[PDB]
Amino acid sequence: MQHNLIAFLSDVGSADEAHALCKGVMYGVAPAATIVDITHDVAPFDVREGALFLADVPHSFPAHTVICAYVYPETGTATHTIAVRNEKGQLLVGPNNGLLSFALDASPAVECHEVLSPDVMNQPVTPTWYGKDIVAACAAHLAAGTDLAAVGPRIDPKQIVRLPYASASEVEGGIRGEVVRIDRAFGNVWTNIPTHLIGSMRLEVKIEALSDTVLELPFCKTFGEVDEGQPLLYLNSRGRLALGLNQSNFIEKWPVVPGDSITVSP
Amino acid sequence: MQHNLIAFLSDVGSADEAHALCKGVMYGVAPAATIVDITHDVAPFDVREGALFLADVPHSFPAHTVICAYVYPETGTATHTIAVRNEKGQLLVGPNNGLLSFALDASPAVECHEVLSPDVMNQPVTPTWYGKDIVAACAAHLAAGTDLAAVGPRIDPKQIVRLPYASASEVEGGIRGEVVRIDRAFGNVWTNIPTHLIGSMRLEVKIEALSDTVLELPFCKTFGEVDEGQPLLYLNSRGRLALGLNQSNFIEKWPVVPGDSITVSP
Amino acid sequence: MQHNLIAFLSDVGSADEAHALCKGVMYGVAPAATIVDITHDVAPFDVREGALFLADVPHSFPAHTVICAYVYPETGTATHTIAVRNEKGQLLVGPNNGLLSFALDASPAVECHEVLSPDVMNQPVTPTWYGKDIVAACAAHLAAGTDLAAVGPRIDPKQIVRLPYASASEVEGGIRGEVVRIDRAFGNVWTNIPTHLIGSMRLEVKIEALSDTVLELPFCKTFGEVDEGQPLLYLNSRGRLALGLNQSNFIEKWPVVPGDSITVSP
Ligand SMILES: Nc1ncnc2c1ncn2[C@@H]1O[C@H](CCl)[C@@H](O)[C@H]1O
Ligand SMILES: Nc1ncnc2c1ncn2[C@@H]1O[C@H](CCl)[C@@H](O)[C@H]1O
Ligand SMILES: Nc1ncnc2c1ncn2[C@@H]1O[C@H](CCl)[C@@H](O)[C@H]1O
Ligand code: MET
Ligand code: MET
Ligand code: MET
Repeated sequence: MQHNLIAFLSDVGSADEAHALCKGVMYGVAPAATIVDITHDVAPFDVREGALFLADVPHSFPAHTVICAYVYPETGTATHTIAVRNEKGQLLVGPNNGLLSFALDASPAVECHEVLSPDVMNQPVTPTWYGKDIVAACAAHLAAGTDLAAVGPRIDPKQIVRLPYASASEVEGGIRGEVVRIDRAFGNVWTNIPTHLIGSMRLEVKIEALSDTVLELPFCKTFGEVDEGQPLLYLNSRGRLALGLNQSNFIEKWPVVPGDSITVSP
Repeated sequence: MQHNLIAFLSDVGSADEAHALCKGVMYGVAPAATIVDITHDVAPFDVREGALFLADVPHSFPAHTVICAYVYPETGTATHTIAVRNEKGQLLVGPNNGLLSFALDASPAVECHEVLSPDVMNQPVTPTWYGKDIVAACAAHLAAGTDLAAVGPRIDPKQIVRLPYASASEVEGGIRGEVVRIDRAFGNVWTNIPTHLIGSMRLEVKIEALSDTVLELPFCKTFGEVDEGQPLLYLNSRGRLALGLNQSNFIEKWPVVPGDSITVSP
Repeated sequence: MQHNLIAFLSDVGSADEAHALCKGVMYGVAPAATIVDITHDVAPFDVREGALFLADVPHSFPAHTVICAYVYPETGTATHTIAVRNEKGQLLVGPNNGLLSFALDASPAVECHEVLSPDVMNQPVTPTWYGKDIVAACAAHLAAGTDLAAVGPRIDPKQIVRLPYASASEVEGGIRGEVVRIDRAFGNVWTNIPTHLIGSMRLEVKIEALSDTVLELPFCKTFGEVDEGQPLLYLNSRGRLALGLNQSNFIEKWPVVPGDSITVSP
């Protein structure tokens, strides 16, 4: 099945030609394809950050999409590239190192194969750039309509490496969660606390590390509901609880990092 | 009318997936469309900077263009999104907060509507991301050929919020103007002084704040007319007067900011 | 001959609209064209860096590609823009200041013309932006199928300015070379030492400036062959010798710059 829309993510940056050579390879194999960047500014080697960036990609993108993604410090070793068809019908290609975990939570694997066949690769294969020669090349082949079965042998979806993600839970108070990611352009803090856990309960937010700092925060539908510069709690596009300042940068005011505990209570 | 070329600007950056999810929504509604980024690195919340970046966009881009732009700290409140047809025939979609002001100076609004109809939106609409769910979604619908009248009710062009812009004027000497923007890649300074005001009159340039600094500058057609490192005055692509150093960075040598007065005389 | 794929490089950055106005001009002249960025974050005025970024572009990109590239501090002077057909069949447009040197090493010029004819330019031509009004505009015309002979007069390939590049040589030991570029996203160091010179000979690497620092390094096929954080020598995608740390940044650990000598011996 043709998938004329390739969505492309990596940790190689857009500041040099590296990412564009990959596209060069892709347009060569799939001249009908539209290539769109997700981002290339995933922090180096950071599989987790890459995986978070891919989470909402299945839902935002149409079914004829190939998600092409690589953050691959394991390039040129035993850790293989995989190719996947999800429940939506989209195709996904990347290293089997956890990168596709959160994309697959959004729309599970129906079929998966290890990418092993040289006919879907860019020959010769450079040991230090599987991203281009295997991931990108295979992604374009699948876009052009190559059968998923031709890429290599079938594997069970549990052979796909998954990244552990902490779930928010009820304590007495009391909801305990953590900082998942930071919306870097604005400095809004994203937690793992979903809509339904807070639905129960101005609220009290404790950020213990550091430094046992408590804030009394209003819950708003949007930023403009508090005065300029003032803090707020809101639910984001993903149904997760978030912290921000109206027209300012929250983490510059409260240097929280991913992993940090967030407790919210009446 | 089909407008297969969507030109896309925001303040969300390109360092994460946010801007690409918007494109995901757009390719879904308009699979025939070509999406090209203007830039996503408008400083956060900075409507003015966004508006300057859009100025030359009507003229540089063909008539079948939809200009899709959002810098929207007012997302999820009473400040609506608007959709506009200009005199060139282009379509423009963005928040009614001043963002489209300078694009509209270049090619005025012929027709404008508030974007209110749910059928041109991405349901459900997230209060904190009108950019994606209203601005991007509506832009794609108009690209695909949706009638502008279906987006919501007509409004008068004066109901479109405009940003004030200072005009350069003749004093005795003597031309008084100000710093509009900085060409950040190179550090060239852009003023609001047009070709015709200086046509009259090496020249003398005073930058009063700060610190009453006077420079004797040659007027050149281009950078290579003075020695490497030396300062010059020239007219830019926009017919505005500019200050630069040949193969160096002017603002790193003279820390001027937008708003600062520039006086030029014989 | 139609060349529907335009690959675009400059030093104007992607942080503002400048690069996108160029694309605006290109889609206008060539509505069938696909425009893909190589990168716009070439350091300002740095022709050499631009030229290195273009090296692998002929080989990575299909034959129907127009390579459109400008780093042009000589804009609006006697240094002309050139247009070139290479041995692969690709077309290249840029300033005659050395920028196309390394792209042309990969696939030599078969035909070259100075770009002089106003009918392949964007009128009126702004002296300070040949990038947009000549380079971009001509690139789109050639993409759309304009004959290369219509752009201006033919010239001999030796009238194309070439940048000098240092070759690695055998000494006694002993191979002497230098730092060519830094893989900035990761901090891997690229040398000019090819596969065949080291084929002869853990190895000893001396980086004399600075500060006569010697390292005993293993030669590996890829990063994961040494422990996390440890240094390695490997051959890259280009058949050049490279230095890196496994999942870390080499130049942050050893502040080498392009030009620096690298000596490798048993
Ligand atoms: N010095 C280094 N150590 C470990 N991994 C590295 C590396 N340089 C690049 N990569 C990794 O090579 C991949 C291309 Cl296949 C990129 O995604 C990047 O993660
Ligand atoms: N903490 C914050 N305060 C005010 N506005 C914010 C914000 N975070 C994002 N936006 C705004 O949300 C818009 C998407 Cl609709 C973006 O353009 C951005 O301007
Ligand atoms: N202050 C300055 N001095 C010398 N060259 C400059 C400059 N500002 C922009 N350019 C040069 O103008 C070109 C567009 Cl034609 C860009 O590629 C850039 O290299
Ligand atoms: C260091 S990863 C693979 C090397 C490739 N040449 C690149 O530019 O990233
Ligand atoms: C903070 S603005 C709207 C939120 C959206 N999730 C984003 O990535 O920007
Ligand atoms: C300074 S180079 C040519 C000027 C052009 N206006 C630009 O944005 O770069």
